[PDB]
Amino acid sequence: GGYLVDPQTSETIRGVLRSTASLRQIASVVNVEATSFDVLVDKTDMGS
Amino acid sequence: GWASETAALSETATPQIDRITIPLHELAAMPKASAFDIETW
Repeated sequence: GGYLVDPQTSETIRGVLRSTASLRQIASVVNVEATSFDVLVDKTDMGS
Repeated sequence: GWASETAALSETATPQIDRITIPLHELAAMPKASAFDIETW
């Protein structure tokens, strides 16, 4: 009879939950296909 | 003042005025210019 009984598996393979906070929520993302991205800053300012 | 019943009552005081001048200077900047629209920016 031991062969006649079969355990029932779960419905979905479940995994360990890991946090999704990624700094992508506060940083600025851009949609840029180009092999890179450039930004242009003013490390100093003019004078008056 | 508080005047008396029988007194002079002459020429109490008057504020001395003062005029403060605001020279209205100017603040000048001259950068040279050599997508960016740096002109408007």
